[PDB]
Amino acid sequence: MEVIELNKCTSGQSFEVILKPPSDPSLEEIQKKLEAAEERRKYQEAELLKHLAE
Amino acid sequence: MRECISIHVGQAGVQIGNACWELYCLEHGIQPDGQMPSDKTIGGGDDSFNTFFSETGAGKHVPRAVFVDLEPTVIDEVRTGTYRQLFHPEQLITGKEDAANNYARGHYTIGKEIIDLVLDRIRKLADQCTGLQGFLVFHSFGGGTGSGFTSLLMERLSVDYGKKSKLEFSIYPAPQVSTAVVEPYNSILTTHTTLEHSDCAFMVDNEAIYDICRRNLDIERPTYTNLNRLISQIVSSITASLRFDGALNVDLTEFQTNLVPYPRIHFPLATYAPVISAEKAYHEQLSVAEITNACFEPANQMVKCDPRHGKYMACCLLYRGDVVPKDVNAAIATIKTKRSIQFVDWCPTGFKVGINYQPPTVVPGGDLAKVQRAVCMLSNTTAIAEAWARLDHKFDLMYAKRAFVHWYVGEGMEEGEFSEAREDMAALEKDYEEVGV
Amino acid sequence: REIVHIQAGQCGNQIGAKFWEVISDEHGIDPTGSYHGDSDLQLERINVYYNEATGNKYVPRAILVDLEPGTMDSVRSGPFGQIFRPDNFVFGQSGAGNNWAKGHYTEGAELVDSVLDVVRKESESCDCLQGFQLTHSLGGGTGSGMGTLLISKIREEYPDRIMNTFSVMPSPKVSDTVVEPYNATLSVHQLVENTDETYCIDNEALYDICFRTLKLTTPTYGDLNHLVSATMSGVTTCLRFPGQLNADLRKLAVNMVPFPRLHFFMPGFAPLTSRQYRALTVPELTQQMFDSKNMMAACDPRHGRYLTVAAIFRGRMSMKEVDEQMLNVQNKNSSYFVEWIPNNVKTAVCDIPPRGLKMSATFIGNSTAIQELFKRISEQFTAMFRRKAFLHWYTGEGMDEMEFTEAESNMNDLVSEYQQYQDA
Amino acid sequence: MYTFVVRDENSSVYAEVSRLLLATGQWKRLRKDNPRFNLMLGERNRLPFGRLGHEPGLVQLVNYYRGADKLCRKASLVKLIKTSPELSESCTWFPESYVIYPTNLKTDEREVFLAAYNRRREGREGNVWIAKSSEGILISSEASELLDFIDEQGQVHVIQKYLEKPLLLEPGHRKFDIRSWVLVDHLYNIYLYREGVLRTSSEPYNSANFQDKTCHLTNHCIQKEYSKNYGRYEEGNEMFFEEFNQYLMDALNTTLENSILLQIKHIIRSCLMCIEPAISTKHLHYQSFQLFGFDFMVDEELKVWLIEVNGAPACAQKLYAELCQGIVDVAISSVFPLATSIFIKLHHHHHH
Ligand SMILES: Nc1nc2c(ncn2[C@@H]2O[C@H](COP(=O)(O)OP(=O)(O)OP(=O)(O)O)[C@@H](O)[C@H]2O)c(=O)[nH]1
Ligand SMILES: COc1cc(-c2cccc3nc(-c4cccc5c4ccn5C)[nH]c23)cc(OC)c1OC
Ligand SMILES: Nc1nc2c(ncn2[C@@H]2O[C@H](COP(=O)(O)OP(=O)(O)O)[C@@H](O)[C@H]2O)c(=O)[nH]1
Ligand SMILES: [Ca+2]
Ligand SMILES: [Cl-]
Ligand SMILES: [Mg+2]
Ligand SMILES: [Mg+2]
Repeated sequence: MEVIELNKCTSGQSFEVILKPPSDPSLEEIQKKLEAAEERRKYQEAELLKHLAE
Repeated sequence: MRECISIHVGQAGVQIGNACWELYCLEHGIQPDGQMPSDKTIGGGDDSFNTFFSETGAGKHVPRAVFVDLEPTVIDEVRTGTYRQLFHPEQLITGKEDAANNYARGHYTIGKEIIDLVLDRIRKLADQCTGLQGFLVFHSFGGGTGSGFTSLLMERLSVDYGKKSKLEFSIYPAPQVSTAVVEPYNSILTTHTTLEHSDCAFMVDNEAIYDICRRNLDIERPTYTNLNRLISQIVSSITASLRFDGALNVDLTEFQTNLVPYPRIHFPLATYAPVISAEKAYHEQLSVAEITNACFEPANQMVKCDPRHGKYMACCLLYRGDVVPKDVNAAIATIKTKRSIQFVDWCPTGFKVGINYQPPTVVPGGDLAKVQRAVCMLSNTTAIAEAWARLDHKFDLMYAKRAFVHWYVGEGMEEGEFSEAREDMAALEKDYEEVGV
Repeated sequence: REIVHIQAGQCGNQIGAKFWEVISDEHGIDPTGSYHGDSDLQLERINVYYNEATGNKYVPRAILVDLEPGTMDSVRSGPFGQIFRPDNFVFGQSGAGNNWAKGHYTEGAELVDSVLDVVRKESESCDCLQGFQLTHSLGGGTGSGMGTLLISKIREEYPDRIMNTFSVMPSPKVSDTVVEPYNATLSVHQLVENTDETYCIDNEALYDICFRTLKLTTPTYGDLNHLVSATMSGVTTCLRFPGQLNADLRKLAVNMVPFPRLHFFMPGFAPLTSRQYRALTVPELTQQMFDSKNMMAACDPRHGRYLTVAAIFRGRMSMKEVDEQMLNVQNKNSSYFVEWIPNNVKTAVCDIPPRGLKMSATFIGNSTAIQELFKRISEQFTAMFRRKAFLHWYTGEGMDEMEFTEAESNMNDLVSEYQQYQDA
Repeated sequence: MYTFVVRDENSSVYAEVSRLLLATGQWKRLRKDNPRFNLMLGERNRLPFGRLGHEPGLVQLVNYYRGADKLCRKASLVKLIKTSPELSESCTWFPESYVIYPTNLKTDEREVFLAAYNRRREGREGNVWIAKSSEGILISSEASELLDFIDEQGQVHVIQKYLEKPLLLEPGHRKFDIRSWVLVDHLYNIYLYREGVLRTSSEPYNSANFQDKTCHLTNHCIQKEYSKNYGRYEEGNEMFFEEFNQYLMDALNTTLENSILLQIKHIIRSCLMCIEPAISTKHLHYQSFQLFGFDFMVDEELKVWLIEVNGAPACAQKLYAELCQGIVDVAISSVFPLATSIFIKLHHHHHH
């Protein structure tokens, strides 16, 4: 059980104990996705208002 | 010194953010109006606490925080709160109508109308940073804002701040305190879109925190305030190494270095001990050995799961209070011979230890007693995948009938994003089982 | 936030009046709209249903609609008659003769734009309108025919707001005319298309309750409306009182409605009250509120399965005990809750109890057993329609038989939809 | 009224347990995928332990111990005994055994198996070995018969010392093994069922042709079909304890308790106490119990050897009634009370 890399300060200390050794898409793509979905919404609204107009 | 910006999204992220910043001020001796008398350098500095607070010429110490909710009731209580002076109005951002427990409404519909404003208020904080490490992101899985808007924010932060690290603190949904039947849907959806944008994520199961407050604080029905003061103790344990002198987990990159060897498996289990009622008349203070052993009881974990039936990839012990290395090592030695702790073949069997001599600070009138030593263990074990299995199963039951799906399609989401998200989760569950079995 | 309330026709205005009387008594507001209460809890959410007037007077955000003046003259003369904005009384002189066609196509069409003007004037005065609630019967002409016409127009002008109805179903046991199945079938087709949540209030059930458990031998409409206003108070509790759950119709809809057309809810109330002193225990509230005899829609819950349930407990009690009891009925009768919607039962508590009771519970169930209500209406419809009986009242207003055939088909479809998930 | 679910319909023992529970009038069975159960009688393969104990308002209990497969698969048991200090390489009651994968797939131990195999025809001693996997068995005196055989199939086998000097019952000069049923409850009490069975051979034992494997393998299946004399001496090739006891009294001047049962209890307790820290549910959010079948051999010196542990055993048909009733009493009613014990509790606290 080996204790290594011990560092001490007035606030505390740290160290490491070893028991055993080893055995992003664009802004353009995001704005497009957000507006494809906005288009799908405004389509669905238009189909409703067309249904209410009938 | 390098600054870190904290971002709180939705009800859960904002109310937990409140608890954390309350606790931070108590720990650094910062008063509700922002004055820190012990800060002898007026108007600036580059101390470790300056990672989380900035300074103004009048000596006010201002959190590097952004609060975001799509409805104003929750953040209004921040603006009228005990710590109203602490935060600058530009950092509190509200909409008028919320995401209605709907990931698609928070992501697509309402997200598009507020995202640029939020990235602008974020950039003003970043502009006051000589060196930005990245972000700590607080949110729920289950809310429409917490899930939907967060995933949108995380995508763009990758774009605007590509080399910065991003850490999550994520509230996993539990029926005992739950707000929506569709929380499994939202959880899967936000996990699928956020995965590649998160370097390290600490999951808190509201189930585990609830039962910890019932069993160990003898609170019959815990409130959000009970839950969040315990959560903020854990978060404070995890962040202390960014706010205090030390040599372990000193910047955000070390968290991925020390906790996350595989980037997709970036969900370390947190375990915290001891939790003691303030109404307990007589309490026998627990030793280094007893609290370290307690880090291997499932009843103290932030997510109930059984680490005996998984494998470890990394383990950190963060102690607070009267602890010295000799006693830690005596404690580890004994625990190794009495407990099942197996690492993956390609990792060292070992513990990274951090000690801070100041014991945990308690909130007055809180439910947590003062203790002379506490520990928070961060272990990346494959046993946490049990919570992905629970979530995915609930998702499968509803989605097999397309129950509630129409609410998402109606906001412009395509049904196929459901199955894409669910297949990503299917990959994640098997990644865990490859590593761990 | 703000909800705009509309009450149409005779039944709609009589129940709507009682509702505003009951909940204004709860919130401390007197007939002149002046506050006179104890707690500040009464007014934290007062704005969901009330506008604040000069001198901090509170006036219901309520519009009153009829095609004749009779009922609304009696509302104006009733207990809280002066609490309503006088400009919000919109009425014709013709009446609708219990005729859906007159309410929807001729007499009603003439008056409807006048109603929308008052709705618009109420909407544009709301910081953030969340939606509308309508009280009406389905068996007459104004509430049924014009009421659904208003719902169509309101959706056209506010397609992204929530539409919520309290809908009284006709019953031959409490019947004004033979054409009620016609009017109700025509109305249901509209409701399934254009509302987000409909509380199905069956005059059948209300009579049986008044008869068998309240032991009132000849129930008047007044006795029926006591049950309705008590139930309406209960279902709107979270809309009116401070709680850890917000006054949110949309979040309710999202959690109650897994499929868009299946938004017809079976309400229930406990303890069943008449115009008594013994404390009800939380175990008693819970068992009674789920009792088929406390259901306001004459459907046996054991004949279908619960998709979702919302439960609202009122009064001073152990939420630990409420939680235990709620979890108890679910685990004790897990057969009747669909297993493919996890955790489909949600409970809310509010410390403020209704007048006259120290403890009550209100039940809101989305059961597939509601199909029994629609089959019952369908069989009554078909018994007359197969002989085209009484159709001339409708064809005389421009309607064609085809429109009846379509309305009957769409309601039978709705019945099949419910049957599909009762076996899924 | 308690609730339960059945997820293994191919289970003789829990079929009867399922039926006995409803007869109480205080247990109602739910559909297989209803999650609002108190009790899960689960599947044998990939039982979803991670979904248990997260239903508020329900104490939940399952009829299997997560992790108990380490005992109940031949390769793992070998691995477990050698590697654990509480079993140790120095373990007097397990036949010498070795893990060997086919070369189709390549740790493996066939290197160290050779090392002892050679001191065995060096040293003159009987070098007969068995080979089997978790149907397909081989008993040969020369190793390449063994390793050849396992190359031929695709799964990992174990080579184990074949006990060349077994105890033979007379009349018959015939082999047998002993099966013992063990119930571990949620409290990790270890219960031995008072009744075991001897699975006898119908064939006289023969140490010259290890190829006709019906006097060599005591299995109930291999005996009713491929054997001349199935049922000659004992009904169903099943000798029970009262008879086997009186035989030991008449023929060998001993009892079953002294000569054999103390060893059996010592073995059961040592195995289960070894794995207890790894499988115990004492502070878990759900709870476990499990029925085990331990299989033993007895050599001529009356020394007991453990051959394997079965994690999903069937019972002897005469014994289902009493044993399954026992399971309900101490493993189920233990947790969910309804409105002369057939078990011996295995407990020993020697101080040193
Ligand atoms: N621990 C904890 N969990 C919370 C808190 N607030 C909400 N939650 C959990 O978060 C989930 C609901 O998400 P919210 O954050 O409330 O919803 P939201 O992000 O505001 O999004 P909206 O749908 O627009 O309201 C549920 O699982 C709640 O139990 C909190 O203060 N503390
Ligand atoms: C339950 O009572 C009510 C609840 C709510 C309400 C308000 C905000 C978030 C909510 N999340 C749920 C909820 C969560 C989980 C399951 C649920 C519901 C509802 C039915 N199930 C199966 N409910 C909410 C609003 C109400 O009025 C508008 C109301 O009164 C009927
Ligand atoms: N519960 C209840 N039902 C009513 C009341 N008044 C009328 N009804 C029922 O409503 C239907 C008649 O509709 P009504 O409102 O009188 O006609 P409208 O004026 O054209 O809308 C019949 O089914 C009546 O039984 C009432 O005060 N309470
Ligand atoms: Ca300074
Ligand atoms: Cl960058
Ligand atoms: Mg919110
Ligand atoms: Mg009338």
